[PDB]
Amino acid sequence: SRPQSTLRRAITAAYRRPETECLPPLVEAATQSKEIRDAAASTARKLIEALRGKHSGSGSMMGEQFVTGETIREALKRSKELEEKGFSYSYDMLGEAATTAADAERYYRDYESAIHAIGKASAGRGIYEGPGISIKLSALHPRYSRAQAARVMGELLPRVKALALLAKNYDIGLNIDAEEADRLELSLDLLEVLCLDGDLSGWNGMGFVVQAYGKRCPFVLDFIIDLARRSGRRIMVRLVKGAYWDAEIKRAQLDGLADFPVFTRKIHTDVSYIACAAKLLAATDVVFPQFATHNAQTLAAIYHMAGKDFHVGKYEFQCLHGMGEPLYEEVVGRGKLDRPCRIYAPVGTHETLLAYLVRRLLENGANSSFVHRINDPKVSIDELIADPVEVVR
Amino acid sequence: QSTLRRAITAAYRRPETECLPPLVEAATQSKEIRDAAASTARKLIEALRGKHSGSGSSGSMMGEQFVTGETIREALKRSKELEEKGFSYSYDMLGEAATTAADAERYYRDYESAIHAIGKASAGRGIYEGPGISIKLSALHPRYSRAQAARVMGELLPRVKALALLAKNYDIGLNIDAEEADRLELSLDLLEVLCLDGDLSGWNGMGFVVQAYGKRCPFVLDFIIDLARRSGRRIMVRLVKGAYWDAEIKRAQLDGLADFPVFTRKIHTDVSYIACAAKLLAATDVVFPQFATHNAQTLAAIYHMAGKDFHVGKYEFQCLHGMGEPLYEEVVGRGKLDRPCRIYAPVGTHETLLAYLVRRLLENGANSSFVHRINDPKVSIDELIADPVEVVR
Ligand SMILES: Cc1cc2nc3c(=O)[nH]c(=O)nc-3n(C[C@H](O)[C@H](O)[C@H](O)COP(=O)(O)OP(=O)(O)OC[C@H]3O[C@@H](n4cnc5c(N)ncnc54)[C@H](O)[C@@H]3O)c2cc1C
Ligand SMILES: Cc1cc2nc3c(=O)[nH]c(=O)nc-3n(C[C@H](O)[C@H](O)[C@H](O)COP(=O)(O)OP(=O)(O)OC[C@H]3O[C@@H](n4cnc5c(N)ncnc54)[C@H](O)[C@@H]3O)c2cc1C
Ligand SMILES: N#CCSCC(=O)O
Ligand SMILES: N#CCSCC(=O)O
Repeated sequence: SRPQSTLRRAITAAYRRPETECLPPLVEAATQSKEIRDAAASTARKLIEALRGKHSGSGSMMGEQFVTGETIREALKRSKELEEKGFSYSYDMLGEAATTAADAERYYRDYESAIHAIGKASAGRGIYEGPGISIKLSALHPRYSRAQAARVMGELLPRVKALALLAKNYDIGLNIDAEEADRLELSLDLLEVLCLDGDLSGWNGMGFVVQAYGKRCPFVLDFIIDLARRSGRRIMVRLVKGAYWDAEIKRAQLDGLADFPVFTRKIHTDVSYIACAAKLLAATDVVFPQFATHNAQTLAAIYHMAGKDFHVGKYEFQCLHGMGEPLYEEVVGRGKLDRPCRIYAPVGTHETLLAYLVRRLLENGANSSFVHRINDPKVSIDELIADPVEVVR
Repeated sequence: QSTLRRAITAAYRRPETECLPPLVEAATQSKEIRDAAASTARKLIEALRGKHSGSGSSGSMMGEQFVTGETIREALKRSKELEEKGFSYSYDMLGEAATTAADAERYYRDYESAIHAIGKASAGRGIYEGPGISIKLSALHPRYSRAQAARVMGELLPRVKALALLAKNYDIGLNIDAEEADRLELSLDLLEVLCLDGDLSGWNGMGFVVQAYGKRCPFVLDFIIDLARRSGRRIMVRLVKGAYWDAEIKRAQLDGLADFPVFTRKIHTDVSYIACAAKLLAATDVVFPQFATHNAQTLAAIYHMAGKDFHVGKYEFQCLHGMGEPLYEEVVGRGKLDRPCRIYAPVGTHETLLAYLVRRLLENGANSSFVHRINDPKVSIDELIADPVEVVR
């Protein structure tokens, strides 16, 4: 059969599978024992009570708090304080959706210079304890969303390979951010080619994001875990819910779709995230799970799902600069939960901030978001710590 | 179809360089007016920079700064303080881009109930001294942008007419907000039908927004001014720059068009606004101009262009709730410029607030926006009072 025919066919089959058909296997995989659910509820209650206690009871629209620096040099200087406490960083040179070849070339050079600076700052700390970088493929090919995959692939692959080689040379992480649903397939084919490229051998810093609001998420994870097994690379896998929900809904409506590529009920994304976390936690020999979330209930659920055995390098949590520090200050550190957290740290100016800021406003301003609900007087602590899997079981 | 309508259609995507010369000419003011406006603008900006207005005051992503109240009853109670200072209100029941019949029906009921509450609160103060309402056509039809314009107008017409008749019953203003460029034509056709409908005779509260960032703006104004003169309806015309610029640019780039329906240089929109303001000020016999802006240079130019004769009902300024009060506190009242300002006042829950908030983020966060520059230490007062015609190059 075609290489990985079964795994690839499962991804394609899920693309726009009816939401009601996607959920039952996820609900079963996300169901935890009463004993774990009770312990997770107690942990989540503590995290929320601490969140407010140290921040005047609270759980800017201009978003200066979302950018760590205007240049990589400035961002690296401002990272020392939180690294001393046990946080790590992943730097994001802001910029995406290149419209011209010159723009894509400028973004490439920004990433290249950033890797040199981050690699020097890492100073041999390696991919888990030291800083890394995150990149967006849409920054590196003009009209990434429009051109045929063969053209986008043949030009993008040498650029990403060159960046990955530099990250290998400094032994830092290099993560491919996940963007719109229609570019998942291309990005995953690129990940495969890089993981099978012998020039990158011996480096486990290649990382890839999977969005749990997507119907393909568990099948993409199956493909990635199998790719790790056959390539010999321990792939870093950032599990997120997803940043483009409002845009995906609008696009699917304009595409005339009867079934969308993302879930439309928020708790279905929560169930998908927990089910996918269970899959990742059973594969830590071959992937490095990175649980990106600001939701204290999700965090507590995974913390207890992962069990008592932990070492740095097994898995980590992640958060966004300007959103997650108050929560993760109750997580990192021996007297807290003793689990590491990597801060995603945007670097740039107003000329590159708006697209990211809009996604942050849609995240922070939505009534369904944990970060909004924690400040909503109508939402009880009972509701914040409730397991969403029990709502749909 | 008419000569005036043909001028609108022909300008839809006219090359930007061809649009500018007639706007530059019409926006050119005499030396005496330019000097007086520079003095007034400097005074306003010096007062603004003693305050803490602009983008830095936009508050948190909860959006609290931008919403007047959760319900119309709450919003009406909170309007008394500013109404006695010389402000009026236009209430906006939040909600737009209905995707289902149920949603469009709910938005209709919200508008209808707001008209009854606003009309009772107006208590015979009339369309200039008393409060009004603003509506979005996309809230009232479930496929406003995705169905044939002819059919959309025909189903929308009875709903808008019913709301207009209620507004006539109480003698309040009812404004149709302007949305995306591809719906200008439909909304203008609806305005014409309403202004020729004898059931609405004797009421001057019908209002309509025109966006100066659009290439069709001056020609839309010529059509509306002629419609007012021939119909005997003193149409309230809200002149704005426009709220959807980023979306219009992205849509136009995707559609592969060489010439967009909006200007692409901010200074061109500023020139267009002043040119269109000159056209409206020459037509105050037949239309009621409403100059919506937070830009102190734009305001000062219009104040001087309008001349010394003023009476309530000649024209007014307008601002957005949570953005315009610092500037307009230097305008309303007998100790200031003694000109009225109507506050656009959103009403609704946090859920319905989100889409409006995104447009406020794009407005407040853009380095080119007056409200951002007023706080920017790199921007001089000299630059803020520059006359757009003298700067365009
Ligand atoms: C370090 C880090 C890196 C990230 N990288 C990426 C990336 O590369 N690509 C990407 O797309 N996202 C990425 N994200 C995720 C995104 O930016 C948001 O931070 C995340 O989705 C919020 O989830 P939460 O668990 O913190 O919050 P929660 O409030 O628990 O969940 C909110 C999420 O639920 C989803 N949602 C909301 N409404 C609905 C609905 N009606 N139906 C279904 N789902 C719904 C959306 O995904 C929304 O963001 C990243 C997040 C972090 C912290
Ligand atoms: C009471 C009120 C009601 C309004 N109603 C509507 C409505 O119904 N529909 C609507 O679309 N808008 C409406 N607006 C306008 C919109 O929401 C913004 O408030 C307004 O455009 C900001 O203009 P300004 O003169 O305050 O600021 P300025 O800073 O002087 O101007 C900013 C504006 O310039 C334009 N612009 C920015 N960059 C560029 C560029 N590169 N090229 C071209 N133009 C550019 C945009 O229109 C932007 O908003 C309304 C505004 C007010 C105050
Ligand atoms: N969050 C995150 C990293 S990728 C999506 C975005 O940039 O918002
Ligand atoms: N400003 C304004 C009223 S209409 C456009 C929007 O709602 O942003």
